[PDB]
Amino acid sequence: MTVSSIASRYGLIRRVQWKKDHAKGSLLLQLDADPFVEQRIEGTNPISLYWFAPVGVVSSMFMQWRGSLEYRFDIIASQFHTGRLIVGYVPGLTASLQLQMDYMKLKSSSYVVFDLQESNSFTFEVPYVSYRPWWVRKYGGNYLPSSTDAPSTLFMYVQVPLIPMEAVSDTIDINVYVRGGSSFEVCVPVQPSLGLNWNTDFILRNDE
Amino acid sequence: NPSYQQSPRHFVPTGMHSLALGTNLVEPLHALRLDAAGTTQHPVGCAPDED
Amino acid sequence: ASHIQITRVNNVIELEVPFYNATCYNYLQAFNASSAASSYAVSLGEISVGFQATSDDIASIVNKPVTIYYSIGDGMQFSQWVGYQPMMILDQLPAPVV
Amino acid sequence: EESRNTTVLDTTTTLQSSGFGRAFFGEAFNDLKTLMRRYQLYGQLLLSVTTDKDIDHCMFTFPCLPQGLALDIGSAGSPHEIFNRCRDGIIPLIASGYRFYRG
Amino acid sequence: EESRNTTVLDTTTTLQSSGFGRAFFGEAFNDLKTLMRRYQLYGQLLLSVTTDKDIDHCMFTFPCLPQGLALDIGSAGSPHEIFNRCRDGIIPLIASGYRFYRGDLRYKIVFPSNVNSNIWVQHRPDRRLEGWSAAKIVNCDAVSTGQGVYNHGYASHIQITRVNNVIELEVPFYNATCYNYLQAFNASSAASSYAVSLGEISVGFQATSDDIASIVNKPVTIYYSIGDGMQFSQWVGYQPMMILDQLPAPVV
Amino acid sequence: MDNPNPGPDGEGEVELEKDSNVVLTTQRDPSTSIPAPVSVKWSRWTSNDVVDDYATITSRWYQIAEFVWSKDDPFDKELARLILPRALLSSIEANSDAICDVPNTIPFKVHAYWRGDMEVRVQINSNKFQVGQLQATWYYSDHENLNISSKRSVYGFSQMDHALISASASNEAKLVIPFKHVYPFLPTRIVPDWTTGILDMGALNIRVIAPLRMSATGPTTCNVVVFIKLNNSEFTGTSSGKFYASQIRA
Amino acid sequence: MDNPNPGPDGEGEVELEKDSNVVLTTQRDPSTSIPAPVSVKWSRWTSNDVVDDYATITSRWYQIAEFVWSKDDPFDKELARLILPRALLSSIEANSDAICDVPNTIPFKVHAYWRGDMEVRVQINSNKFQVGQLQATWYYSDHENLNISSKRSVYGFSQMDHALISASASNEAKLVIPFKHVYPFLPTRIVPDWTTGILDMGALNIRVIAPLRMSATGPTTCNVVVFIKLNNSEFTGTSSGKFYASQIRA
Repeated sequence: MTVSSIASRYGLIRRVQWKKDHAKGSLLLQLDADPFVEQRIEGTNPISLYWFAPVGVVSSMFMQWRGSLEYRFDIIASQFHTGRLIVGYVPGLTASLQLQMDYMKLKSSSYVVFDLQESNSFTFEVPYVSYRPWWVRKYGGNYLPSSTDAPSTLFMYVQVPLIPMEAVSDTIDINVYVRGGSSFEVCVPVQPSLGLNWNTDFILRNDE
Repeated sequence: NPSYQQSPRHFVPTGMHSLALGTNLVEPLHALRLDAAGTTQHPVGCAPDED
Repeated sequence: ASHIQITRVNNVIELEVPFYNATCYNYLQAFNASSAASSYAVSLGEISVGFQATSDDIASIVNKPVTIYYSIGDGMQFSQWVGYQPMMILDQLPAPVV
Repeated sequence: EESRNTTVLDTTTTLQSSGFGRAFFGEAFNDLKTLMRRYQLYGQLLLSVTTDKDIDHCMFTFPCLPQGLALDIGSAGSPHEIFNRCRDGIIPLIASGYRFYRG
Repeated sequence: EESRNTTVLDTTTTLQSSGFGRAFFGEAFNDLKTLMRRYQLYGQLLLSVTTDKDIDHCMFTFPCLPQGLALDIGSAGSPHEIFNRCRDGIIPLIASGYRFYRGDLRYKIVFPSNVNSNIWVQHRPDRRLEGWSAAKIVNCDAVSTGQGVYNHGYASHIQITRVNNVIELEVPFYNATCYNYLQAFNASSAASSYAVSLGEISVGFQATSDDIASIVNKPVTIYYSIGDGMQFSQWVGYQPMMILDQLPAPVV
Repeated sequence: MDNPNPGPDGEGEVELEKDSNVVLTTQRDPSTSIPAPVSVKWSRWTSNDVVDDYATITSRWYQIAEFVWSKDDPFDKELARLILPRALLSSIEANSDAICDVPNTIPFKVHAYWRGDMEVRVQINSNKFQVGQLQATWYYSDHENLNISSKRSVYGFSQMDHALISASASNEAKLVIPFKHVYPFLPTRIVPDWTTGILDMGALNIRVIAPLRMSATGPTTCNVVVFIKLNNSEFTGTSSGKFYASQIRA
Repeated sequence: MDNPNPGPDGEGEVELEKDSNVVLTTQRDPSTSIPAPVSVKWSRWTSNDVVDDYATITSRWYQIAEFVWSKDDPFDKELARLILPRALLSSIEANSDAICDVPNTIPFKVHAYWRGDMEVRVQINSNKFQVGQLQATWYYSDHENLNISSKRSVYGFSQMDHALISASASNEAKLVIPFKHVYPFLPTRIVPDWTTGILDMGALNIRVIAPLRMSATGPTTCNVVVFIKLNNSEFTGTSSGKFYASQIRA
């Protein structure tokens, strides 16, 4: 058992659908460049549950973290499908600037184009870029202040729209696997910002 | 973090260091002196004339 | 095996619980049981605590707090990897509300 | 396979290792197990006599397991806020990742 | 330049060095830092229950910073004479001279004797300080966030009052910063808020509400010293001082 | 020699092509064509001024152009004639945002003169069952030749070296374009001796050869994207960006 | 040791101080003051991203500020409090033209984060018969200290190291300002963790000490100009300039 030993494990985190008809400008996702990537479950419970990459979970126990991440991409597609897509990385986006994005502005910052043809999967490696040597946890114990957001944000646009043969489906499932990068590491131990699903029960302290 | 399973020492407390004693005997104190090992020193012009 | 703290001396015992099972190693997730034998295969055992106070005195002890702590004691070894079950975010938890 | 990595697409220049804060805070954290040895709350209660207990009687009992006791929010009348609020805790949280333990 | 010396006009014959009292008092004083390690009062309060506190609840909280808490004269009704009179204190006074610090802090809290109850103490680095206001002790009340209660992952320690009523804490430096601000902190950058206090200490009794009443209005002194590892950085000149013996008499 | 064993990963090897922070790839082997031997630096002969490449940013790839190529396009059909140094800026201006906005292109906002070799990749995702072909051809100083309109046809460009892109293989076309021009330097802005034809070098152009062909029910069209590295460059003639003016719309 | 022999050339020796294309000089010996030992590069610890100084342009001197200093100014009178990295941009914005226009400042339009030491020269042409004096004092993170308003006086700054400028000698005041800040890096723009106090480091400030004094018929005023080299810097966090926003007017 070891922080890295866990961090070096992909977890499925996302399932983009990628139809033929998507515009070359079309976005696919823009999840944040932090370990604490989310995957909400359709918990009908007032406290909805969430999937996490193992790296996010182990990260949750620590106030600070740093280093690169990794997103394996698995474009579940027949070889006959062909396409191309940017998976860029914009450092330093505030949420107001989270919008205004396109693949093209994205190109101004670091990015990686990829060509789906033969090999149908790869692995992007997210850079760690911050004024801060470490980085504060996104969340925290039930305590909203002191919950700084991610340094930067990932993007992925359909740089070249898919061009399937008629004999194969227009849609293509894409899966995204987070994992701690080799550089990745945390430091200060604090209250985990997460709870087990074992007992998703809670009691409001209404005074009424 | 090995557990220290071995048996604990087994003294007898007392509230005060001896009074009447005053010789070959280190006598622990809470010095108000700042230095941990400091001690009054006699300048050569302030030397104890009288034994 | 047992041990007795003297509250008058001190009101905090510092226990160590040995591993004793006729098993390779115990289950670690929440345990629904199945095999009757499987029931032995989880907890290290069962700790229990009792005051020596007589009923006349025991009343003082009523509704007194008793916190308990624990840590894995160095010798502990987790085994097989398993992915996490879904989490619940804590700061997402509802406010008490005025 | 899970840990396979088909094709790296590095952009990163080499980033200096912190040695898990050893470089700064003077201490490593990569070894999760040592973190595991920090103590955690395991349970909480108010003592509650029922029968006029004889000296023989155990006041109370509990299973002794790493996984942590089944979480006790407490009654709606008397929530144990620390579990009601500070859900679970670290050690069980890591216990979540494994199917076995010995120690 | 400040330290330039255009032209000395010596008259002095050489004066014998005292070695900073080493020659007399048997100890040097030139090393300011060792002086820094002598403890100082850091705060003072009377315990004041509000809500029928659950055992989980922290009794109170405070930012943990070298600079010293914003000075508390206390109310006109209840002056804390030591700050009302013995203004500030040494460590902050020297802290006045620098713009940065890095290192640790010692504390050694002293609980009221009369109570027997066991006492826990969290450390929460996570908390950001926010503005020089509320750089002070705070009595937590009704639980809302996890702020008001004991918390898991945070490092913590528990004194037993019955054994002893004075804990002796050590606070590690934990910041994702080169080093923290040292003067009074007006805040600016949201990030800047993390860049001051080492974190946020908090303390809670395990006493139930039925017993908690004994603890009301009990004194709790706090001390601190810089814990050896501490390092001040950039020099800064002093802000203007206020003379103490110049302070007004109580007047009959 | 064969024995395919496709995996979840897919199968074939993927070439990389890192520059700066930008990185881009293809399955296919590039169809390179190099019009000229690499240029000498030439700053020696015409600049006392501070002279510097900004390879950290200038060398980043960037998408100057992209377009559909439908089967509808007739045999000898240009899809694009990119004057290059201009179009790098003209494209950004086409995005309706300042040259300063793109890290690649800021020095031009400042420096008056420029020199340096260019690189052009022309990626494509033609489906395998699609059949057609495009030639790509750089042509120096194209503007200066008035008769070019006559030559500007596949038969013409075919005679000089040129990249090819089968629709079938969806082959990428790499394309070195070392600097050559009558004068050693290209101004980034209006200059006392000339204004017109600013920052031209001639144009890349992509006449269609074989039009897409397919089963009538097949994927009717195709797409092409063009990136341009700008390597062993040099900038000079420091100046306010205020002097700089927007590229001709083209 | 003396024997003046003034020539058509004048007489005294002139120190140079070349950087890039910029070059500037003084007759007088600079009154240097260095608040801190030179900074370590620190990119190692917080940037996978391409990281680069642009010394060819960043190191050019530039006139961030200038002003009259009349005799009318009372003893302890600030003439300027320049937050530095901000004012380099704030000044250009004060010239009502884009940051991209000035070669020194373009990378900020692009890069998110920045680090690096600063240099400040404070030249003056006080007439010799004029008498007065100005102290100059850098002060880190000035904004973060709320009590600064109290300290912000000549008695205050005098205690820390500071440059001096006699009106009489018309002495120049050189001023090293090596980077130091709580965080290793200063953002060039709004950042997810903070926005406010963007690109601050604290401020240089020039409280007057001795007010100008002269024969009543003498040259009533004086002038001061400030240049700022920006040497061993590093930029990182590549980004569209569109994300960049104008500095607070101050």
